[PDB]
Amino acid sequence: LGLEDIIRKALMG
Amino acid sequence: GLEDIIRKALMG
Amino acid sequence: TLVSALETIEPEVLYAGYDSSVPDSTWRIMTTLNMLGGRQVIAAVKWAKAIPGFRNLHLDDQMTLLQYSWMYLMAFALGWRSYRQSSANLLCFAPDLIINEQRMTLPDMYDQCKHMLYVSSELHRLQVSYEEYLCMKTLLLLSSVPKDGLKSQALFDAIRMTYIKELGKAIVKREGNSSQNSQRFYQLTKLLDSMHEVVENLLNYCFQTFLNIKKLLFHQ
Amino acid sequence: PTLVSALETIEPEVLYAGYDSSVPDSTWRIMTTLNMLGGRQVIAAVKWAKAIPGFRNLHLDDQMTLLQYSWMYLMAFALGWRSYRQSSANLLCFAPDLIINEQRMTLPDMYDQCKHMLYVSSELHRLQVSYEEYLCMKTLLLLSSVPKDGLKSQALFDAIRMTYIKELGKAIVKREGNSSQNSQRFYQLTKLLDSMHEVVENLLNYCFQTFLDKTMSIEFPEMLAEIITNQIPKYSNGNIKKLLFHQ
Ligand SMILES: COc1cc(F)ccc1-c1c(CN(C)Cc2ccccc2)[nH]c2c(NS(C)(=O)=O)cc(C(C)C)cc12
Ligand SMILES: COc1cc(F)ccc1-c1c(CN(C)Cc2ccccc2)[nH]c2c(NS(C)(=O)=O)cc(C(C)C)cc12
Repeated sequence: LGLEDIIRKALMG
Repeated sequence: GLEDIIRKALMG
Repeated sequence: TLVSALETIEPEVLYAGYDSSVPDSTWRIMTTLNMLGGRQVIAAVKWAKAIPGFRNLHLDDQMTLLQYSWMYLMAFALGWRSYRQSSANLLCFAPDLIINEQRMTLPDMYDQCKHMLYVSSELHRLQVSYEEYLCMKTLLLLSSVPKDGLKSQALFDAIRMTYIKELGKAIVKREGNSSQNSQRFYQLTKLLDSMHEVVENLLNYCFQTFLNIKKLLFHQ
Repeated sequence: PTLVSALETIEPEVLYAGYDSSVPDSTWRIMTTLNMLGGRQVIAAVKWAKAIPGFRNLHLDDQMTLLQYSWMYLMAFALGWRSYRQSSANLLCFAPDLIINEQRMTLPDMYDQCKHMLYVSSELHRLQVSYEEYLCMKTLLLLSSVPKDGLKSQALFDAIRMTYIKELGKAIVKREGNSSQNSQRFYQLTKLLDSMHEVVENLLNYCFQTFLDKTMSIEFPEMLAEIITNQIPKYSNGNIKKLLFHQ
């Protein structure tokens, strides 16, 4: 959930 | 940064 | 080769950023304060929402006031707690976090500690009351506006004036004569104006160790 | 009533910083430093995965799911590798500027976890694992769990996994090994891969428990209600299928 934000940001970026 | 922290706190 | 592709994309080791020149105690104070500050911001936004007339304003203005005034409210609440608890001798950040300036070995930290004690020292010198402090702190929320202007600039102008009047009432309540009242109003409003420089230097220091605005005055 | 009595009513109670004296300054610095470094290590793992031949051909949702399941498998295995190459499994080499001596550690639960992270490293030492075996094994750890209801690109996932399984075989061969000792190495390297499920489960358990007690509870107690609510399971026994070479 908090880690999920880090992963999606780094995934889309 | 802090803008998001302020946004979350104000909206909620 | 598929394995050649893996050797190529292997990232370089990341550094932890551990700096032994920074002692463990002061590292723990800086980090704990960074986290505490984050929570005080949330608490300040929650407080503002409960101020008579604040939610009646425009949501973009409510957002921009809090974004300008968060460190104004925190440094001022810090000054008050330090004055009440230690007669402006220590930085009383929290009941379980009291900082003695002469335990801060890196000079930049110490000079910022000394500057934060100024607000406290002025509140002590002037013997500011709780009612005066509450009014002064509400005024610190309404002390910075954008050069591009606020959406609900009219309602803001009116509400700031109502809080300047509530401060006058708190001053009156000290039972000073009409001449003591006018000089006390001048002293409290000069301290209010001095917050701009206090916050700029403090915000500078904090970002320096980590890595359009029209600042209203009572006296020109 | 008066406008000032309203201000007095709404003045928030002072916040406690949460400074726990039971925790030494050095211990506190190490566990806060490792949390920050781990956040960056996750970011690096995502960037690395995006560049793995085949990975970006999977559905975007699958890519997200795989990274969500496997971030700590990749971190704990790379920690094992560096701890082997630098200290020959004597110390936890988290970063060049952050090496931890498991003996100069105050708590035993921390110690047991360190011995468990050192176990990955001692096994990579014991088996004298090559850079190419490591690279294939680390890639396979990104592909070690799938949802129980399957991925959107399940067939492609299976094909990619088999490709990197074949790639591990190719890497074993370059050790100039005996044919019987090659079939034996595949068994031992895949057994170490399978054991990562228990290493990570136990490590994440310890990390989350320590973090909630020593960081959240002490320095953000207000966060807890939403953390424990978000932690609720959607399915009775979860949706993670842990892949094993040996049943
Ligand atoms: C509860 O906290 C405070 C209350 C307060 F009324 C005034 C100042 C602080 C304060 C914060 C809090 N953040 C959130 C400030 C900040 C802003 C931007 C970027 C980073 C940090 N952090 C401090 C640090 N740590 S530091 C050196 O920046 O790594 C040191 C000192 C003193 C001991 C100097 C003070 C603070
Ligand atoms: C670079 O970091 C690591 C790399 C690695 F391959 C294995 C473990 C860690 C690691 C992390 C990193 N986070 C982000 C993990 C995490 C997971 C869930 C919840 C919070 C944090 N944090 C650690 C802590 N701090 S703690 C005690 O949980 O507050 C202690 C230890 C040892 C010294 C025991 C190890 C770690």
